[PDB]
Amino acid sequence: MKLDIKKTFSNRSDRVKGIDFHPTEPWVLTTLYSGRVELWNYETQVEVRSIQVTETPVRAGKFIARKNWIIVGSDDFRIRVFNYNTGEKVVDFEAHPDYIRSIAVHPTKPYVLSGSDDLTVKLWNWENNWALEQTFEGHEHFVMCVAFNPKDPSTFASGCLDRTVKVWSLGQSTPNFTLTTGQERGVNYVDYYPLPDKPYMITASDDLTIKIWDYQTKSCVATLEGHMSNVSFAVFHPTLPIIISGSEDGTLKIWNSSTYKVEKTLNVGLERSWCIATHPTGRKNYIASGFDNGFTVLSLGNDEPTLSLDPVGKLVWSGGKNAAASDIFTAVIRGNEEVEQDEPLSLQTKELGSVDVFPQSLAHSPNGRFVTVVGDGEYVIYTALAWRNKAFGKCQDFVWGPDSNSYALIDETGQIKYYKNFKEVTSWSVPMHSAIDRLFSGALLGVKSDGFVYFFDWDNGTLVRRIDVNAKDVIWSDNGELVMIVNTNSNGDEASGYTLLFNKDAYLEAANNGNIDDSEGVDEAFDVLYELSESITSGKWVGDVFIFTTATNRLNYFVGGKTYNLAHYTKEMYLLGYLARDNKVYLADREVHVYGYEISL
Amino acid sequence: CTFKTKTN
Repeated sequence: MKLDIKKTFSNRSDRVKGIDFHPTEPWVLTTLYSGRVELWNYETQVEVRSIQVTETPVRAGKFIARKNWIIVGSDDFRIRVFNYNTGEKVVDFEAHPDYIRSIAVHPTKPYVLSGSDDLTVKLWNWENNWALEQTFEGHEHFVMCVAFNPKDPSTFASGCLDRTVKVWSLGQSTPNFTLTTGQERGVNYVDYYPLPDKPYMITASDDLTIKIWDYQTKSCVATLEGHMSNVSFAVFHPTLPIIISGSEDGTLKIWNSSTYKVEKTLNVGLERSWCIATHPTGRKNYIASGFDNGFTVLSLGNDEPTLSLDPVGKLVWSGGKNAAASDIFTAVIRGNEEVEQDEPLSLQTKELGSVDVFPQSLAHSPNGRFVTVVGDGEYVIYTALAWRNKAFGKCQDFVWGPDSNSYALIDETGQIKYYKNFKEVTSWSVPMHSAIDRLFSGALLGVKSDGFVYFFDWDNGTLVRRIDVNAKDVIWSDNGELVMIVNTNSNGDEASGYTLLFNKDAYLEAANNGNIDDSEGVDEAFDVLYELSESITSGKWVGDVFIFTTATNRLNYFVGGKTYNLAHYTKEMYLLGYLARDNKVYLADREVHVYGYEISL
Repeated sequence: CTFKTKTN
């Protein structure tokens, strides 16, 4: 992967010991060495509420959102709850005759965990008036960190400086098992891997190392040593295949959970790294951290490769090696470039602009006027000339209409919306009752449900036809007569695609008649001209000719039932377009290096 | 030093 980190919100503050994300509200909570607690809207960069709780460091703070509470533990032996809507001290008691290090909140049950230097862990029931239900003994030193198994909240790990982790079920005075860590300086932190495909855990030590454990088989999977000083935390991101550690060396290390190699190192500049949080449900992939000098909120995306070519020859992409995933760049193509075959074109990168989301993909309007970037549930539309904004919104799919001034979406509820003039047509409705896999552009809006393909008239929305083919892609000719229906071949039983001719007349007649069969459409509007052999990875029409890439990486052309190979490349090659000026077709590889191939009989 | 002190 190529991770990308955006610095959402940073606050210089006293030593930040505890830190937690609210799950619905864009709020980070922080517990300080100063006995003060803070609530920040990291998204509008505003301090909501802040309480002077104690003179003593408060080390553990967590959200119980469901009861609209914050819960915090200090060095005065105490546990205190507050309502954050009101700032009103709900509860305040003595929970251990020693420091309180760590707190865990039960996902569902009114159950709250606290770990202590008193050697013990303890269970607390709030809707039975905070009575101490069970006291877990066994550890022979400071209990640094408690953690519920997200997959089985009846059980929980506890990381201890006595060099062990101890998993217990709610009820037994004894542990199910006890994990000697080998980490001769002790465990500061423990975290569960959230996904059901691995029973992994993780620890972090003063001994500079991080350790991944299998808790079924009870064995050390891997040692991950980076850090130059004591490792403070190590956690699994809820959503990206990463581990995140932090430490007194001042750094944050983002590790890869598969290769166990450090993907990314950050020196936030707040000195020593104390504590960690990840937005519960991956929102913006937020992770937040606490330091000697304060806290930061970081969003983590990916620099996925994007490129759209325009008809007149302009390339536009996001990201890159020397650059950021959400920076936009543009480059012009001219027959200029000496026709050397398999070397990437050299062009001059001009800065074009920026965008607020992590692209997964990017695409010009048909006429090359506008650019749409799609990502992270959001779509955005920019002017290609001075990178001016023209539209934003949420979408699971975006497809451009012929006009180059209208489009269609699958929205946050999975329902097709149609915009005309950047300003939605409310009345335009296509009632789709199955689930919508996808959306295609071209001269009829294409909609994939089941192993089917529906074709609707752009202006009204009436089903022009339904094709019973499990399409991968749908690629139209520019003059609107031809279409190629690429087939998700799925074990080469069927042909890889089908040419179809579209009679618009046959549609319009069945339109006047009111004889459009709302299940199928119009049998006469679509005729199957040919079937295709080899698999199709991408493809452009150039008149009656279909230029296409294969999974053998070969470049072919199809014209009137015949497949002629034209070149045989040796990478993953994708088609970008056909410039007539340079009589040239243009290709892109996995690294966005652009190639040019020349075409004549 | 013989004793570090996890008082932070």
